Amino acid sequence: VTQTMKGLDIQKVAGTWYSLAMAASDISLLDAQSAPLRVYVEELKPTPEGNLEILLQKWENGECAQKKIIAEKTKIPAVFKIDALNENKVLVLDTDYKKYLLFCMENSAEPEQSLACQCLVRTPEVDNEALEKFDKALKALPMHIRLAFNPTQLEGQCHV
Ligand SMILES: [Cl-]
Ligand SMILES: [N+]
Ligand SMILES: [N+]
Ligand SMILES: [N+]
Ligand SMILES: [N+]
Ligand SMILES: [N+]
Ligand SMILES: [N+]
Ligand SMILES: [N+]
Ligand SMILES: [N+]
Ligand code: NA
Repeated sequence: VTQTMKGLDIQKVAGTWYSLAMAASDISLLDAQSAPLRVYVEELKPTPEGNLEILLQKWENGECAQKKIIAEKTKIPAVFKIDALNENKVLVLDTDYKKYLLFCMENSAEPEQSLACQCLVRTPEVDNEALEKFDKALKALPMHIRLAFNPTQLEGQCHV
């Protein structure tokens, strides 16, 4: 049920990103700042072997904490394997490289109980084109929670 970006060129995604919007299949995955998938991307770091480090922040004990997820390449440039956040896959749905990137995380063993997707932007501003693409990509996905952040939140501590 999940699109992939064909021919993703990972080298072109390196840098800071901001989580502009996120949505999940289960409310509890994103409900409250403590939710397990309430993670805010800070940076994408493609590696020399073509794997991807995903640097995130999350609230922990009243502080914005860092978490690094190692995502390992597969035969499809846009799909990476992980072992974090109870997930086992990262899918890059679409990117223009220069402005936005859409991705989802899930666990193959139960996507309906694990799907979370994000709209990332390079600059901490609302990009309505990117949000339109995100919402279109998600149109037929079974999301039950959706959040979209404003520039103050993007400049805040862990999106507050
Ligand atoms: Cl957690
Ligand atoms: N490239
Ligand atoms: N759910
Ligand atoms: N919250
Ligand atoms: N990959
Ligand atoms: N996992
Ligand atoms: N697109
Ligand atoms: N591009
Ligand atoms: N926009
Ligand atoms: Na980087």
